[PDB]
This record gives sequence, C-alpha cells and structure tokens, in this order.
Amino acid sequence: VPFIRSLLMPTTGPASIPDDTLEKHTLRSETSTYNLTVGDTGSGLIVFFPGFPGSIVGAHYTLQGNGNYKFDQMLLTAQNLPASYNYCRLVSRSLTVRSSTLPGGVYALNGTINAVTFQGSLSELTDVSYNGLMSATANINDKIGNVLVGEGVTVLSLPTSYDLGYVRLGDPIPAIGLDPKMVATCDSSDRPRVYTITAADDYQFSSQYQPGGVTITLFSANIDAITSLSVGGELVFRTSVHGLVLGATIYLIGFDGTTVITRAVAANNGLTTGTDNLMPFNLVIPTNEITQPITSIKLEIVTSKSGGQAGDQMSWSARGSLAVTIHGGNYPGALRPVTLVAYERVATGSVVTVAGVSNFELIPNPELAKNLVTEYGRFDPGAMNYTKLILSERDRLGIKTVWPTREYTDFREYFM
Amino acid sequence: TNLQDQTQQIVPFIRSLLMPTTGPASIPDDTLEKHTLRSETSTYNLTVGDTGSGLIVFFPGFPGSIVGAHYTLQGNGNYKFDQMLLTAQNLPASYNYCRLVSRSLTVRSSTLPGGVYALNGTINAVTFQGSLSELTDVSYNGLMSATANINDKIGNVLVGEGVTVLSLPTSYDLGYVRLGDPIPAIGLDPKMVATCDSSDRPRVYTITAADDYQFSSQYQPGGVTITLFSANIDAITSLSVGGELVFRTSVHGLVLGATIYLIGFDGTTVITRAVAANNGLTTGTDNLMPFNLVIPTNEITQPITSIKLEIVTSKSGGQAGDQMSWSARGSLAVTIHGGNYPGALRPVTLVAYERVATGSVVTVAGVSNFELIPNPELAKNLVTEYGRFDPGAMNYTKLILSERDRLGIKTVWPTREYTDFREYFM
Amino acid sequence: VPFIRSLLMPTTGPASIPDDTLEKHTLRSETSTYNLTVGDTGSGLIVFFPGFPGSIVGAHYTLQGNGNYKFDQMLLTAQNLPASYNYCRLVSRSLTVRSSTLPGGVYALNGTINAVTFQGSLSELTDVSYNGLMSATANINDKIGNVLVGEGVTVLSLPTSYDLGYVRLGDPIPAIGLDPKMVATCDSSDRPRVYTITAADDYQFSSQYQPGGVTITLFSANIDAITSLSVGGELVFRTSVHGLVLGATIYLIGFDGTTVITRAVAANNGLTTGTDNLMPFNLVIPTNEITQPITSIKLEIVTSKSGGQAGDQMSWSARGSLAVTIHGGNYPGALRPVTLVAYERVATGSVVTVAGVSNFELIPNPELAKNLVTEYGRFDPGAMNYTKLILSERDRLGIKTVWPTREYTDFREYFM
Amino acid sequence: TNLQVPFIRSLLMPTTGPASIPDDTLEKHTLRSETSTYNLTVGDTGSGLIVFFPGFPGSIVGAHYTLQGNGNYKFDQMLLTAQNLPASYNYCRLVSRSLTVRSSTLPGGVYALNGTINAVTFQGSLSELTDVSYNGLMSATANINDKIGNVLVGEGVTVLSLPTSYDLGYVRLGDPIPAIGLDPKMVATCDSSDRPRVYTITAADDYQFSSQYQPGGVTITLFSANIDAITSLSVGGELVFRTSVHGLVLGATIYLIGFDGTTVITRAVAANNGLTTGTDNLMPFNLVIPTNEITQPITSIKLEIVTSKSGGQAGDQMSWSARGSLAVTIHGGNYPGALRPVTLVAYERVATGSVVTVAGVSNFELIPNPELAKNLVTEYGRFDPGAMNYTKLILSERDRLGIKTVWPTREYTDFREYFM
Repeated sequence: VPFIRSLLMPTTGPASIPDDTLEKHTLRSETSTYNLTVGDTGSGLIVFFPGFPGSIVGAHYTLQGNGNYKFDQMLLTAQNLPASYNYCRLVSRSLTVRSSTLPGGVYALNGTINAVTFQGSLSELTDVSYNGLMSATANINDKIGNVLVGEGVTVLSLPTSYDLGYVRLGDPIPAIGLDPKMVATCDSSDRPRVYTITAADDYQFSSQYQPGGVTITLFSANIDAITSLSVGGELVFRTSVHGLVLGATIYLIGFDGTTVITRAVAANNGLTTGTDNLMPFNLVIPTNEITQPITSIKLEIVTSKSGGQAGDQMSWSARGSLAVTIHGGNYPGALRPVTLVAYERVATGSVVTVAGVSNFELIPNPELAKNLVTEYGRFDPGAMNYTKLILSERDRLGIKTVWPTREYTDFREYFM
Repeated sequence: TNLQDQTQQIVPFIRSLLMPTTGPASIPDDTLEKHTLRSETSTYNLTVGDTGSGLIVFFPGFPGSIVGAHYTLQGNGNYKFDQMLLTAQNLPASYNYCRLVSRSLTVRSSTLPGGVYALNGTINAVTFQGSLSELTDVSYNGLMSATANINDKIGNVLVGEGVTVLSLPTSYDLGYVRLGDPIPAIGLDPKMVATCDSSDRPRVYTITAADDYQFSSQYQPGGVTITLFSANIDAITSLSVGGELVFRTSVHGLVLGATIYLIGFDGTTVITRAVAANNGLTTGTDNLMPFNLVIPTNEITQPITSIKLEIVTSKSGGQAGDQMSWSARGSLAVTIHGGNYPGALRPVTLVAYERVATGSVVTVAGVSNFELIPNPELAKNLVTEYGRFDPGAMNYTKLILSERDRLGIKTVWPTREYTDFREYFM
Repeated sequence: VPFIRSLLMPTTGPASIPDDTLEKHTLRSETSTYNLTVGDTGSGLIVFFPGFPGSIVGAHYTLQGNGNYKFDQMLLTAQNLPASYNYCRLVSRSLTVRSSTLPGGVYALNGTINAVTFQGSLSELTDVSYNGLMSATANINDKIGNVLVGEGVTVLSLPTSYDLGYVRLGDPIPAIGLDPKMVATCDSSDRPRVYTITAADDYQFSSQYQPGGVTITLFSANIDAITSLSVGGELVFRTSVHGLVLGATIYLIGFDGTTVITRAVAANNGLTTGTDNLMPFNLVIPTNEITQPITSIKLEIVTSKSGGQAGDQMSWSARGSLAVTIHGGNYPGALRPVTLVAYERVATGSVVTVAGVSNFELIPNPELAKNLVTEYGRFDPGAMNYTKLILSERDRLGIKTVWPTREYTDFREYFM
Repeated sequence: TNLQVPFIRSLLMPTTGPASIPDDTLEKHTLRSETSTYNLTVGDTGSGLIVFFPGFPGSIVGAHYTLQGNGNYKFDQMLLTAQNLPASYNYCRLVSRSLTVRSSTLPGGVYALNGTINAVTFQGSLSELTDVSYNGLMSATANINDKIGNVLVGEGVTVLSLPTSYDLGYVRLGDPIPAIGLDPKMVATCDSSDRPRVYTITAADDYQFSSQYQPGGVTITLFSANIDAITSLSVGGELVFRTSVHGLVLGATIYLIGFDGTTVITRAVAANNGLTTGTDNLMPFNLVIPTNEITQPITSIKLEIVTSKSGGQAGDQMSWSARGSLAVTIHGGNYPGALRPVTLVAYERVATGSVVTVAGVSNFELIPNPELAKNLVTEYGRFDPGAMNYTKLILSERDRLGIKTVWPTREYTDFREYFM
C-alpha cells in the first residue's frame, strides 16, 4: 500500500511516512468501536482528537436539561499501546458516527448531526452551541451540517505537519515503592506549551472581617491539557494588619464545568507587617489524575484574621506571576486540531455507534523489542511530491475532513 | 523606495527570498499546514542625539512583529535605549502561529543635499552568528572583527548611499511557533494579563552560584549587601529562574534576603524582583532557600544582557560589634522560553552609524513575509489553504546557497550593489 | 456562480447583485440550523423575515392551551455579524421547515403546515391563526395549505427592491464608562419609519380621590420594532383643581401580549391652575432591551392629588400629539416582507427542523478590514435583464415564494 | 503644476474636466470644475497629518493637523474649495476628484531637502481608526492598491477618488434661507439631511454613585464614546436619577472633543436640578448643534456630571443612582462619501520653515438657487449607451490594470500618458 492510499483511505492499511526521519519502526493498525448510550434528553457532544499520537481518540459529553454537559467517557483504542511500546507517530486515522437503527419500543428515527474541524484547541472555541458550531471555520470543506443521523458522518484526518520526531507514549518505567498504588511513568515531553499568567499587579484587597474567613477568586483562565502539567511561580503579599492567615487552592475545571482536581498550595501561611511575604507554587499533576480534558484553571485565596473579633478590617496587597507548563502541548496533533461532532435529539434508549481505524508507527519497549523485528521505511521515490500535489489541489479534488458517509463511499469507489 | 507589492500575488520563492519586496511565498519544506500568507512593512524615521552616533540591533530571523532595537550613544561610552522598532500591525492581536519566509531592511538617509558636497556620516554593518550578549566589541570600529566571512560585513558605507540587510536562512523544516497571543480570562485585577508564550526549543543556563563560599562582616545597621554573581544571559521574551541555594551558619540570629536584577544592554536595570525575604538561619541545621521566579513577556521592555543576584544579610537587634557569617552552596537554572529556536535569538545584525550631521534623518524601511494561522476570532472569516506545489525549488535554493561565495550573495549590502543585483537577476 | 443561479438556488453559493452600486466589499454565505421542541398542544408559529439585511432570521412562538402565544427564541445565523462587520446587503436567502422524524411503518405521524408571505408588517396582520393565514394574500404563488411536516415547506426570498444602499449593522463603537454594563452602538439609521399619534384631542378626565391615584390608559396603537426606536412630542394639560400631580408610563407590548419594556416618562409633575402645563416626551430604546418584537404601544397617566381627602374631586383636560421614530424601519426588508409558517398538532416527540442558508455582501469593521481584501464586484452584463425577464413572467414559469419541498426539488433538478 | 469629455476619462483623469454620471438619476443640472490651492506651513517639529474626504459632496476637502513637541496634534485649519458652493447652489453630487501633496523646494537659509510620506485610503471614518502613528497607518488596510509607503516629499503623492456608490440622489448643501431676526449674528441654513447616522448609548444601566461631600461637589465623567461629525448634530435622550440622601443638586454638561484632543463645543444640559427621594426624576437632552459651531472634525462626545448638596458638613456623604439611554443623530452621516472613505497623508520631517503644497481639481453636478436659476441654463445630461458597462468593466479588473487610490506622482504620470 502506498502512502496516499493510506492517507485518503485509512481503512486500507498502514504505510510508512516518506520523509527525512529514517528510523527503525513497525507498522501497526488499530481499531476502536463503541456503542455509547444516548442520554435522557437525546443530545450530546463528541470531541474527537484527530492527530493524537497515542491511544486516546476522543471524549463523550451528554447535554442535559439544565443546559450543561456531563462527561461520559474517554474514547480509547482497543490495545493499550503504552503497555507494549515507547514511541509513536500517526500515519492516518478515520472515524464514523452513525445511529441508523431503532431500540426496542420505538417506531421512528430521530436526530441530526453538525460537525466542524476547528483549527485550535478546545478552550479556544467561543460558541459550543448546536447552531453556532458552523461559525468556527471559513472553509467549505472543513464543516458540514444538517446531516441526518441515519446517514452519519465520517471524520478524516489530514496532515498538520511532517518531519516530526517520535513522541514518547505515557509508558510505565520499572520502579519499587512502599506505596502499593505507586505509579511512575515517562510522559510526553518534547515541544511543550507554556501559559504565563500575571495574577495580580499590586492588586489591593479590602474586605472586612467575617468569622471563618473571607474567600475570593483571584483569577480564572483557559488552559488545555489531556496529559501531565505543572504550575510554578510566586505571589508576593504585603500587609499592615497583624495576624492574618492565608490559604490558597488551585482548581482545574473540566469542559463540563465541574472540578477535576484540587490542590492546596498554602496552608496556614503567616503574614508579616512591613515585609513582603511570598508563597511558591510547585505543582506536578500526573497523567492518571486527569480523567476528562481540562478547559479552565482557577486560583482562589482564603484570608482570616488570627483571633480578631468585631473589627480588624484585614487588608492586604498582592503582586506576582505564575506559569502553567503543558507537557508536549505544542506537538502538532496533541491539542491544536479538534473535531466536534454534535448530534442532537436522538431517540432515548438508543445507541450511537462510533467506529474507526488508526494507523501508527511504533518503537517497542525492551520486553517486546527482543521478539519483534524493526526495519527502516520501505521507500519509494516521488510519493511526497504526489502527496504535496494532492494536498495543494485539495479544493479542486474535493477532499475534506468531515464528510457525509455516502460521499465518502462513492469517493472511495471512484478512487479505488 | 515606494513600498508596495504585498500579499496578493505569489512569487516562486527564490525571487521572494532574494527580493522580499516582490512579495510573499510558501516555503517548499515538509511542514505542510493550512495557513495564510502575509507581507508587512515597517517605516521608521530615527532621532539622532547630540553626538550623532548610535546603533541599530536587527533580528532578521525573528518570527513575529519585533524587528529591531535602537540605541543612542552618549557623551560617555554608555549607550541609551530609544525604542524597539516593530512591524505595522500587531501580529499577536490576530494570529497564533508564525514562520518567517523572508525579510529585507534598508538604513539610508533621506536628506538629499543641495550642493556639491554630501553631508556627514558613515555606516558599519555586520552579521553575527550568535546572541547579542555574546559580542565582545559593540563599538563602531569593533564590528568589523565580529565575523570572518567576507560577505557578512561591509565598512565605511556613506549614509547617503545606505545599507541593505537581506535575511538568508538559518534552517528549514521548522515548526510554527506560538505568538505572544492574549488568552481569554477574567480576574479581579483590571491589569490582569495572561498570554500563551513561545515555548518550543527552550534555552537553559545552569549557574553554580556558590560552592562553599563563606561570608564574614561586622554588623552594620540595615544589613550588608553583596552581589553573588553576574552572568551574561539572553532574553527578549518570557523567562524563568529555578533552583536553590542552601546555607550553614554557626552564628545565631541572622536574617537573609535575596533580589534578582535583570540588566539591559545599556547597564540600566530592567526588572528588579525579590525571591527571598526574612529567611531565618538556624545554628547547626541546614537552611534552604529556593528560587521561584516567572517573568512575563510584557515586562521585558528592552533586550536583556546580564542577570545578577544580590543578598542582604541582617541580624535581629545587633550590637555594633558582632560577627555575621555563613556558607553557601547551590546552583540555579534560567529558562528562556523559546531561546534555541533558530532565528528567535541567534542571528543578530548590527548597523552602527557614526557622526550623522545635525538636522539629518535616518530612515529604516523594509518588508517582512509571513506564514500565519488565524486566531479563533479571525478564523471565522479568513480561508486558510495548503501551500502551492512546484517541485525543484528547494534543490535550486540549495544550489544557490551552496555557491553563495562565487555568486556573491551577501547578508549586508551597499544599496548600489543590491540595486545592480536586482537589475541583473530580474 | 452567477447571480440568477444564486437567487433561485441559494444553497449553490453567493454572488453579488448586478446593479449601479459599485463598492469594495466581500461576499459571504451563512448557514443557520435549529431543532425545535414542540409544545403541549402541538402547534406554534414560526415568523420569518425573508429579506432582513442583518443576521436575524425569525422568531418561534408556541400556541398554548388557551388561545395565547408564548415567545420561544429569535432564530439567528451562525455568527454574530455585527461583531465583525459594519455594513451589509442581502443577496439571497432560503429556509426549510420540516420534521426529521422518519416514520417506520406505512402511515406517517401527525402534523400539517400552512405558510404565507405577507407584503406588510407583522402587526398589520388582521388574523394570525392557522386557518386565517391563507387569507392574507391573493397571489396563488405565495400561499400553500395542508403541507405535511414529513414533506415540509421551503421559503425562498425574492426581491423587494434593488439599487438600494448598504445598511449599518449594529456594531459597538469604542467607549469607556464607569458602569461596567455599558453598551454603545452605531445602528441602522437610513430610511426611517415615523408614526404620529394624536393621543388626546381636547380629552377631559374626571374622577374621585383614591389612595395611590387613578390610572387610565390614554391610547394604544400597533407599531413595529425589532431594533432601536425613540418617542417624542408633548401633552398640554389644562386643569382647574389645586393640588393635582401627574405621572406617565409607556409600555411596549410584544406579539404575544406580554409587556416587554416599561419606561417612566414623567413623574411628580404638578399642575398649575389656569395655565398650560407641558409634559414633554424623550425616550430612547436601544436594540438590546428588545428581546421579542414589539407590536403595540401604550400610555398610562396616573393622576393623584396632593393633600388628598376622601370623596374629593380631581379633574383635568389634555391635548397633544406624539411621534414614534423606528430607525431603519422603512428600509426594504427590515420590516416590510414577512413570511409566516404555522404548524398545527405535530405528534408527541417530533422535532421541527428549521435549517437554511443566507448570502451577503459585507464590509468589515476596522479590526478585521486590515486582514481581508475587499474589491469591486464581478462584471456580468445581461444578468439584470435576465433577472427581470424571469421575474416578469413569474406565473407562466410558476416561481413561488413558498414551495412544497418535493416540488422545489423537482424545480431544482430541471433548473440544473 | 500650472494648474487650470467622457465619464471614464474624467474619473481616471480629473483635471480633464467635468462630466455627467451615467445612471438612472435623470435630473436637470449644470456642470462645474473647481480648484483648491494651499501652501501649508510645516510645524516646529516638521511633522503632521493631512486628512482628506475623497467622496465628500461639498466644498470641504479636508483638514490639517500639526504634530507638536510633546507628541500631540494641534488643529491648523480646514481645507476648502475655492468657490463657496452653498453661496450660490442648492444640491450637489461628486463626479470625481484628484489631489497632490508635495514640497520639492527649499525654505531659504536651509541647504538640504529632507522628508518622507506615508499614505493610506481607509474605508471607515476618522474615529474608527486604530493607530494614528507614522508606522501604524500602513497596517490600516489589506489592499496593495489603497496604500503606499516611504515616499520622498520632493516626489509627491496623488489622491484619486474612486467611487463609493452610484445611483446617489443629490444631497443638499448647507445654504442660507431668507430670514429676519433681532440678533445681527442670526444664521439659518438648510442642512444635509438624507441618510443620517444614529448612535445610541446606554450610559448607566443602574449605576450607583457614592462619594463624600466636598465644598463645590465632586465631578465625575459618566461616559465617553467615539463619534463623527463635520456637520450639524442632534443629541436626545433621558437620564433618570434616584436617591435616598436628602437635598441634592445636580449639574450636567456635554463636551465634544476634537481629533487634536481639545474641546470644540460645550453645552450645559442641567443647571441646579434638585433631586427628590423615593421618586423617579429626570433630565432631558434637547441639543441642536449647528454647522458653524463646528470648527474641526469631532471625534468623541462625553458627559461630565456635577453633584452637590445644600448645607453639608465635612462628614455626611451623598449618593444617587442612574438609569437612562441617550441617542446622538449625525445628520447626513450615512451618505456615502460624507464620512466613510478617509485618505490620510502623514508627512514627516520636512525642514522647518517650509511649506507643503496641496493642489487639486474636483468636478461636481449642481442645482442652482433661485437667484442663479434665473440666469443659468440647466438641462439633462448627455446620453451615451455603454459608459456604465465600461465603468463596471474597468472597476471589475482594477487589480489587473493597476488603478489605485494613492500612488506617487511619477507612476501617476506614466499611467496618465499610457491611458491618454
């Protein structure tokens, strides 16, 4: 199989990427099939990650009668690739979302589907409404709407960059601990994404005494992460009021608005009058701690007078800047291409079928590398020129990321 | 010249590489991504001083809207910072990711003398393959020794003739690099800023600041302040300081405090920050003070050349005759976000004018070419498409740059020879 | 794509109107999709504005258990065009109303559709029921009856006028203010609509004293508003009794009877015996307080007596006339062509799907005009004469504003 | 140089003479070609800005601002047509227009000739402009044709007026009507009124102000918003006040700030307005600003409010609440050409004591006043089939043929010889 046949038809089989990265690799093709349950209202959202160089394929949210989503599950791949490999590159990936059949006591089909390929991460999108998804790209090919749910949609992953290094999968390293639930893994680390935040710039705080403390929210921003991340920096406090106790806690909010993790940074911190008081941030959040994708981050601060009753107005001022380092974030395909597929009002008690094939290039771990042979790529000259020509004339040929399924069928029949 | 020929026409990329005022193009490398082309100008009239002499530090490979910095020499030896030259529109207000196709810049004098004799002034220009603080001589005469390549320096060019700085490539197959774009965020501070920085290919400086260095002084009221080190680092953008020093003393009652100074190109302190305050030492134990410093992009106003660490040691109460003493061990790490990216810091072009006559105008005017990705607000309106395909452009560029010495293609040109070269190559 | 193909088939793609209005612009196409939930009785009313130059498509109303209606939502396009553009013209628009509920057996589910296109405004319709729609016109190509929801109806926008200039979209202007909820915009101004209501022509009032005062509704009149308006004029009150005081309030009533906006016009206005007493009117109603469209207006004067006593006489008399300016109201398409689509008794659990596409000619705001190129229109001679030739012979060719969807599909096939 | 036919010729070469616009506006008119000649004294820094209105249907051609020593602008004067057109005509259209900005010459006592020019054509008003700096003007549009950069002042530049829209009715000039009055400085004119521009401003959406007493009261600015005016205004609306403190006094004043930053027109809306507790009380805005009160183009409006109370000590505090919305109506603002295209010529570093030479020709279509209609023949325009189609073809291939709005005088001269 050539490379353009594997790129335009990912269900054919894997081909090596023809480029300058020559390395001993194996070609493996993967599958992932789901019967995910429609919620009570009938509607929800599917967040694909085309381009992700690993086993994570996407997430599932269910829209409810309040109007806010609820996380169902992370859509994964059949084989746990970090359990048996170390490095990875995505050759191609295709998905298909259809609800073409009835449940037991239902005599009619319901449902329509919108789908877009937004060219940024998931927190960058303004409208997540059913109607407002269509205004996320200006391209005719990257979006389609009012598709019947019985026909379905087909997601095709087009290349974001070539000449990419191999990316380290989240694989466990051998380790011994007294904790039985001790996990030590080697994360993805090349090409990170760093968000800087100037939290306060000599911000003055004035709020009178309340017994138990006064809790405020300093800021709230929009980060993006599926994998491990860190937080570093300092906030510097000044005061004139004797005996204050400061507590701060970092929150990492999911896409559905609920709290994923919580981390107390300062516990029982004592101010000093006439001296600047500094608290550090040293957070490392591992990969397993993160269940659903992270859309926001929030710092809230709790202040309390040390035994001052009926008075003691307790002001302070703060200055400082922190940083959030997403490990492996700017690798093209980790976060920056997203595809949202929003089905609306399917019949209750019914299922939505997601099925796909993902073609990889791997390097095995030392337990498997003694049994499995790796070769260099089976070259052929002039495959990269033909690939670049097809990608350059993509508007004329009609090649697109998001199709309806009959168009991908007769395009596949015309291409074969 | 009359600056035109912007984005809309597409150029075969060796004409766009060697003549960036013709217009933009796409790079023939394998980084295949939907993007939009863009061509943008920057026209500056400069302000000379009493001495009439100064320096313009160009970054000809910088991805983004920073193009250069300008320093004016004084009656002493010390420079003074005027402004940073930048492009027409602010690119992080509209886009997220960026590469640099080409760039060309021109430093002339638009004064047009009326008589027989011209007006005063000459120009030295060089291209240095390294950072701004790595230069040993930044004087007017000291530029001509910075490079050994004959096509990368030119001397005693008259200001009425002028100079031309053509940007030749540092590498290819580079990724798109994230602009300093503002995030959507809410907060209590009205001056709350949060951006997403350039982060790919960082640069790290590891500084073993002390290895059992001991201090001793008699007690002076207010404290005794000593400067522990000073290294030459390089930053235009976000910066981070990590590490730890550790102390062991035998004297009771000492109180320690540390402060970080980031010094610009001209000696004047850009940023002062306190990393540790009111640290109390304990006799016979080990005393641990960390560094947790994050610096945003908007606080760097000028390029930074050195970094310091002063330490103020005090004593609680304190008689006039008392001993303060301690030991220090530790090491530090300075992390320049996006330092080792080819073009972010490393190619540096310096153009020194000297003795420009009173009432003369020095003009900087050039065109930069880009490959850009819109933000979520501009992607609702602008169509992004893959680059056009023509084969053999990359081999032809490799051939021309392989025979750059015989053809005589220079990074710094006198403008007459470049105008001749354009008439020849067209 | 030519103009005569983009006018009769707006799903094809946008063209620019061939006329004597030459201006640097950029052409654009927007898609709006809405899955609608049907109320308890099963019926409702969708009111489309088929020629509206901005980005307001329609408004959903639901018929209740009594005769009343209830406002659901304003149907809109995908993106908020005033956020990014200044000026606009509409080229074409096409909308589709059917149920995507796909019955399984032999027979279908419940539900029919009436649809008319009315040449005046919305508060000029005499009867707005299901049966009373199909009387509103006399043209046989502008109304259709008993259309099944499984087949559906299709609304096409044919021109009200050509050679008309652009209209200013309600964009925000740069402004600073102390109040953080400050809105300042530049809205549609050209071709105003002015109403003159002689509210009282020497009316006379007389009543006994009551605590809180006596409230009487002076007039009530049917006006039209989707965007901003203003009210001006005066009332001259003559009285003969000491101690009187007046206070007035203007209500703006929506299409469903509900009071949208109340404004205190004058308050604590004392009357002086034997002279004129002027109560001038100065109201500006911005675009953002109007959530549902305005179809009526009231004035209610609350008279009272200072130093009141039980059983005491109070009386006055008034003259005056008022002006109501609807900004951008006589522009063609803002208010004047209105298509109504009423559905009755759709089965339980079925959704009605409003989905269509609209084509524009747009001019960006100065933040977006620095990155798009705007240019003059394409030259095609004879497109205007061919458009006139098609529209003059419309009945012989059978070109309708409301279609059955199958018959417009047949028209589309033998027009390709 | 040595200043003072079909429609396309008079559109692309406006010094050739007037013509009639071929469209469906069949009206009896006369034809007129006007000139404007200015020698503009450069400022003390040698820098400034020249604003043009290329499509303006009247005698106002532009304005001139001189860049000061502390980075600010200062209003110099207004650029005008040689003949006062409202003095003898009623209605007007603009056929075409051309300008030229140049120095090319020495002040005397100076031995060298320095300076540069950047210029853009901007498709919005002057208050809609983001940067006014010398660098940042070149960013204001994305068209290759509509902008030019780094032009030597001895060469020059040329502003060509390409059409904003056709089938435009005749707009009415600001002409005096016959009137008598007691005040000798009594004026009465009939302004441009077709296609206005409205700005609605929700000033306070339940804003609650509170501050301590000071003698004389405290003064705070409720808003300021960017607007546009060369001709008459109308400010209308309402603000409703609510207080619980007893005995307050209010004061309100509208300012209209120019482009140089100084105040142009000021009007007192409320003087000595006394509040009442538990009662909606209100001040109305009834403002008519004439054309002769406007001396420079207007960029922003603002409202400063002064509160006070009668007989207050140093301790007691005063507070109120405010809701209300007001609307500004710019008469004739959305006529195309009156405010919407702006050409901006920022010259820089011309030697001090020198002049900048503005020369131009503008063609019109006019309808006389009743004093001049007795003596001047008006008739319909000459007919030729296919001039509008050739205009549409020329503007359809504008990017190919290299027709633009602002380009240097030498390329304009080569184009003018290549076309003629």
